[PDB]
Amino acid sequence: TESDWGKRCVDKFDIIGIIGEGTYGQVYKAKDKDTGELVALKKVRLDNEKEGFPITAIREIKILRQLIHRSVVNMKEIVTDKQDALDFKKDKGAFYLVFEYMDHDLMGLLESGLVHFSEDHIKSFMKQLMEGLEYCHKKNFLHRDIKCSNILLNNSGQIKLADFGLARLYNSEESRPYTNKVITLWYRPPELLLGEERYTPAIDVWSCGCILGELFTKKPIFQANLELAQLELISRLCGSPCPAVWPDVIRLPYFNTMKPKKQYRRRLREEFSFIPSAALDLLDHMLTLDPSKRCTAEQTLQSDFLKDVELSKMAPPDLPHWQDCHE
Amino acid sequence: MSYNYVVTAQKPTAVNGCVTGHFTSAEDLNLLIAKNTRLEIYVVTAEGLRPVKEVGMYGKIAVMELFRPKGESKDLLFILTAKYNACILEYKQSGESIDIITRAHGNVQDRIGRPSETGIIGIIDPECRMIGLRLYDGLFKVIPLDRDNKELKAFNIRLEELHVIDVKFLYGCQAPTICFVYQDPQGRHVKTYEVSLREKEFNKGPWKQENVEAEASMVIAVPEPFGGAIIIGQESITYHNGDKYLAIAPPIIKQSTIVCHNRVDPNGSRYLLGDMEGRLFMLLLEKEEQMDGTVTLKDLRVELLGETSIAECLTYLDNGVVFVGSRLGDSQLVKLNVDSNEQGSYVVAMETFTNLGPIVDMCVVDLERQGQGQLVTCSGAFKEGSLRIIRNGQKLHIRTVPLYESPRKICYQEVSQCFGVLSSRIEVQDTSGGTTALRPSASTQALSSSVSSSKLFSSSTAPHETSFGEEVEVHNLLIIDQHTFEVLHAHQFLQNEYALSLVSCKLGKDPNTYFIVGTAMVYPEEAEPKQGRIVVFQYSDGKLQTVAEKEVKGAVYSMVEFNGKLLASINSTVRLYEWTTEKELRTECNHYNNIMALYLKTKGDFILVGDLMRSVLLLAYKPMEGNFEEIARDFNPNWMSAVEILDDDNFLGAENAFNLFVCQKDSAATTDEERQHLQEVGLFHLGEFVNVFCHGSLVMQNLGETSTPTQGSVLFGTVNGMIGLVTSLSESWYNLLLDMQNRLNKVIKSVGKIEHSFWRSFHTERKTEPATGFIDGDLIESFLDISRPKMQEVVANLQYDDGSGMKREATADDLIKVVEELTRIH
Amino acid sequence: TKPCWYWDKKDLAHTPSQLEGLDPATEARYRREGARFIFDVGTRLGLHYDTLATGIIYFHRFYMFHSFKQFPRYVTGACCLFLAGKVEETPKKCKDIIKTARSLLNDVQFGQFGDDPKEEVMVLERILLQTIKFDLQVEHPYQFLLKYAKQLKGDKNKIQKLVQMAWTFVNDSLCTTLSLQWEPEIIAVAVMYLAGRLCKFEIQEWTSKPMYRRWWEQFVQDVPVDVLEDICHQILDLYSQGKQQMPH
Ligand SMILES: CC1=CN[C@@H](NC(=O)[C@H]2CSCN2C(=O)c2ccc(C)o2)S1
Repeated sequence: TESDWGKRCVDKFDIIGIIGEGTYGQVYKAKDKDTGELVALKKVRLDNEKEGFPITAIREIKILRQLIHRSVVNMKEIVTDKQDALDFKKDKGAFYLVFEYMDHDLMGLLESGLVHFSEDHIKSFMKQLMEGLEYCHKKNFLHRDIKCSNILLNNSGQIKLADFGLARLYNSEESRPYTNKVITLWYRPPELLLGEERYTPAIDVWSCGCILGELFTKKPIFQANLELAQLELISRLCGSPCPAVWPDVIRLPYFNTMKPKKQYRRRLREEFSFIPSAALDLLDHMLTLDPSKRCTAEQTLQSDFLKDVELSKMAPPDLPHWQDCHE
Repeated sequence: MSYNYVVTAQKPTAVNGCVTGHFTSAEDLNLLIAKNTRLEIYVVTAEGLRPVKEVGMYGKIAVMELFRPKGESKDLLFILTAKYNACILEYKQSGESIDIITRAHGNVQDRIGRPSETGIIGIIDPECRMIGLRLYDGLFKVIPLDRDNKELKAFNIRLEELHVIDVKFLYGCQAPTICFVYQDPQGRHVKTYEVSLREKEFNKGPWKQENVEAEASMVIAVPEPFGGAIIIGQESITYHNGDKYLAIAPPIIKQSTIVCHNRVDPNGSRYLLGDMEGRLFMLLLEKEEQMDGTVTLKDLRVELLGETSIAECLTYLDNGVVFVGSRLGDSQLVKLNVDSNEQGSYVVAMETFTNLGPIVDMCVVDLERQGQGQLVTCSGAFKEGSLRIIRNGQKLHIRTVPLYESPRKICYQEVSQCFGVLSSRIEVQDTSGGTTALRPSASTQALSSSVSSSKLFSSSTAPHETSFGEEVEVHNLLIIDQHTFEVLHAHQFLQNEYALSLVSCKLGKDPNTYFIVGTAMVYPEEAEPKQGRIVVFQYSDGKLQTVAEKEVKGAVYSMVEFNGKLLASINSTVRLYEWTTEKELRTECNHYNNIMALYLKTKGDFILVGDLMRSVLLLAYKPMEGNFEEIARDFNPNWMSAVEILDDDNFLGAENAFNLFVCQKDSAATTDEERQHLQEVGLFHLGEFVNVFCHGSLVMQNLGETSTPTQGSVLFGTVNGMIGLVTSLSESWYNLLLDMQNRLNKVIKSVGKIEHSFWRSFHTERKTEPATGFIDGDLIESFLDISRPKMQEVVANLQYDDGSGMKREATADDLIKVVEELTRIH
Repeated sequence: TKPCWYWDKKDLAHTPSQLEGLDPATEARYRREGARFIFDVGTRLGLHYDTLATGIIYFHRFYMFHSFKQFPRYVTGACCLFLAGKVEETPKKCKDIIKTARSLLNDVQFGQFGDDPKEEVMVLERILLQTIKFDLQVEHPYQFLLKYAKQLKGDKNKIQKLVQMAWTFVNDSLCTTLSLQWEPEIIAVAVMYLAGRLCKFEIQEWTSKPMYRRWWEQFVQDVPVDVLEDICHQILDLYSQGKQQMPH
């Protein structure tokens, strides 16, 4: 049957190329021979067998087994390499997770500095983003890192959230260490920087707020390589963490250890004065330092910006598939 | 892990901007011409221009204006770079010695802001009280010109109008105010706001707003006697001064967009306008004087003066001579005569300044058998299009072949002693239903000519209604003799067919040498072409013959000869064709992991594919199997302009952000993932868009001259005309020359006090990274021009590795020896 | 898109174990020992109760697809717990589970792990995942016993006695095939139903519908008393067979 995963072989999926690289495998673009649909294969190698099937892979398997929302990427099935039936003790074959293929990642499109996102485009984008995140948070599944590379969007306009586990970026040979982590920092919430705390839904919402601003500038709002220099950039914009705004900032371990250079006043509305009022009010609420004070996902969906956005009106984004010759 | 070396062989040749002011000599009017990273200062003479000085700047010159504050004897110079480096400069001439002074400097980049659509704009108050900058949507930055602002500190004023088109400081207003054309959903309007330095905000301007043409493009600041502002659009020119309103809509300017304006008269009665088709117009201001003696602008009149090169900027030398600076053509000094000549033109060309224009494509070919190498480049656009031949026999000899149409590509076919050149000309829908060319050009002046009769796409059954006055591109193939550069033949391609790729080669067991062209059916409705033709031509006995045609489902962006087979890229697919004994193309194998496969290069069985958004892919043709296989892909998202293979392991790529980068293999590292990863070992902001990468050099080597530490030769061309060269180094020589750069930067004084390390840092709008794996050869070659005291200061405490002696030191004379040898590679 | 994890009592007469000559009593015994082995092992390691149950559910389901004669039960149990730890985010290193398993098993029992215990377990995780069809999500009666108890209002002490007594029955159900027979929502009602009878409580009084004598129908729709009576009977047969008696 279709519900019985783990028995079909990868021999049913023609491989087109390696779209991404992962810590425990590679990500290949492929076509199912029978269906004709384009899929994405995520390789999980348990051949080291140090501590078994990766827990990160298990997280993506558990969460996305039961999540089918339009705004989240869906796992179709899990296939295996050719396996000898004599014994599975002998077999060390890898397992591949089938996903719906996505055309572009938000990071790629903005890296051009050529694509233009109008207000309506951002509305369509953010509403899908938040609708998916609500569905996940309601199911008590939280995406601990929401990045720009994690946001996958096809040419039509649909937005999907991906990389709950088994991220699709790999660092090899000599390069900046943990480059993927450097990107993750740009969207990390202040609470996590200040302390380990517990994983809260707010950690998702802050990252999505960072994205919101990035869509109005085409540049990440906060870019830094060290946790202290990131906290300072946040403070220059959102204001330094203090009890006056954060009644529980003291409880965090590094509130006194990590300190912004000065105590800054909040300038978010001034440095973003070029953003529409309906949106700016959303940014201000999504970038509140305190997790409890930070707005929830449902509340974002009931914002002026996103409440009255028409889901039917997809309004595709304008992506340049011509004039790449230029001039 | 890889080490390369980049030098300029020809500096930028394209006029980005031009302003005239009393800079060098407070007495004498000085013309300042700007090219990318390069500033040239001249002095007006009754015969032409006398060059005073040429300086190099770290940064793309974005703003250039000459202003004199109260208390200064001579006009000062303000410049802002594309990376937001600002500075104020002053000429100092201690007799023979010339020195450009950095009076103030700073970086005005904002941590948060949206880059504006119409680009950076810089204007200065007539009272020279402040500098106005429009860097981001919805923000207006102000640098107050106070004596104490040596760091150029600035503040932002919130601007309600987000989408601004152009803004100029008005003349004669009591309080400094800005007149800006802006675009909101209701059209475009002209609005003015007063700027307060004390309050640091906007106050209400004289006229709140007025509804202007939808394509209002330029704002003219009319001088104090007239007052107000002039707005230039596509069909209409208007004058706004409060209650006063003038509208002039001659039917001559509707034919071509006007892109440049200049103040012929200090009083402002005369203004200069230039359109895309090169025509030069004079804006005439008619003055009616009120009875109390005040002056009202009675009418606006536009007169056709003649034809110039497509003018990016225009400036007046006050001798009846206008300097026409062009980025698409050769710049010129023209003379405006009061009396027209026998053809009706008031314009006569004086001098012609060579512009290598946009180098769309170039090929290296030893035409004169010298066993040296000559470079023929596709240069220019529209009527300024041309073919340029360059040789290194100190100056580079450039011969210009006028085409009068845009040249897309070039490839040399020795068997036919001729070049193949793709070109496109502009025709306009005429009353006959067909089209008419605005001027004769190469594809119409051919000795023999042919028009494609292919019926592959005849049954379109698709709607493409023609409106009179619309432009279309007619793409042609041009056969051109290598000695006389005479246009021997022209093949007009099908209607709406664009020629994108060209190759000359034999295929399979076929002894005939063919011209092969890849095309695309371009319809305005399509986001990405979905039809295309691969056409095989044979030039024989003064005639081009169609040997075969292969239909494809997309655009054939790039082709290349691949071991007797034809490798082509159709949209996302990369395909390998075989040439059958029946003289037809047959598909062998395909590869589809691409978004858009714009560029293709090969070496042996290896192929470098340059995807539009996913950088470069190393592919290989596995012969045993007859399939393509992916060796390694760079997973960085850098956009691609052109690509080149350096060696079996190193690959060069040019970003659309003007950043060169090099990717190497992991040399069969144990992990399969590492093998499939292309590490970006080299990063380097070049500052120029590279359309074409080519191998070879123009240096004459009688016979295996060698004697150069540098290994390899890669020549590239840019939009602003630069012809650079990339080559590889050994580890030892890289470290030596890198260590020398760090020493040179401490010693050499930069214009505007711009850090060299910052200037060459890899800069995308999002991520900025230190440059690695590249030696700024232009910095190294400057060691020969610094004074002896600085030479010895550089070589002090020198250290050597892997040398003749593993640890050694070199003197000021020892380094001079190396640099002079490094100057001989170009 | 998700598989059916529930069989009929009558179907248990046709597990691979039964068909290889194993009698019903023996499989039932093997099930108890495996479940308690998982329960005891994880308890020594300090694991959340959900992680214990999840491992036990993997265990019970596993032997609906395989025979006890060809897969030693304690190895399977250890593997189930090992995977359960990673699923429920309470991970443990395989070597630590082996360490604990050795402390609690005698020399004969630990023989099932063979010469390399860790290897025999890690190798089985490949099969376990394919057997459970990669449906790693398992709800348990615990969350429903609390979600439903929260809606009860009345004597704090009588309701708390009901909960703990029911909770004890949930733990006791993990040793029997009920987990493969009836969904967890029904089990949490069944245990409430059982504790109510033993404590002489009339639960309806604590509901928002105090005169709705079938109080559970507002928690779980379409459940006949027939089911609750069977679920309860099986839970209490364990106590009768064992020397242990009802908690009360
Ligand atoms: C899970 C997933 C489902 N779809 C996915 N989408 C992708 O992998 C997209 C967006 S990130 C790059 N990418 C590509 O298609 C790609 C890589 C390389 C080349 C040529 O294209 S990952």
